[PDB]
Amino acid sequence: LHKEPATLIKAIDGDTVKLMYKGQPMTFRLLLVDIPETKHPKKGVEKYGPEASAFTKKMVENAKKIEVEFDKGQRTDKYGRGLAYIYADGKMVNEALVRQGLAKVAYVYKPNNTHEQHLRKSEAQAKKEKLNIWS
Repeated sequence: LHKEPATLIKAIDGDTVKLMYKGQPMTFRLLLVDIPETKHPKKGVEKYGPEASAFTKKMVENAKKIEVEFDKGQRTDKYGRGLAYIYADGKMVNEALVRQGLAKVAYVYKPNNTHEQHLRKSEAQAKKEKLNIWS
């Protein structure tokens, strides 16, 4: 895989960020993670949703640079959102959320599963530390 540059447009939720990618605006869904959401009439604002959303927001707004990394499979989902690992100054946002207990590792769809073990390791540590969602 490779990283490519992108420019932040807007953080939307814990697991959605709008980016300028190759001169086009696009909505990105973070691969392999489920975050509590702020948006969904079903439940409204889930617990840790505001926290997860603020965490992602701070991390990308304060970055020197943002990079996107597509996986080996489908690069868009059925809603037209890009499917990618997002990096802020070299640090993967998807992993940072899971490491802090602000996200769980999603149901995995091969072949979009390249960083799955790495994330699951971070998830086990957050659970071990009983952080946030695991507290």
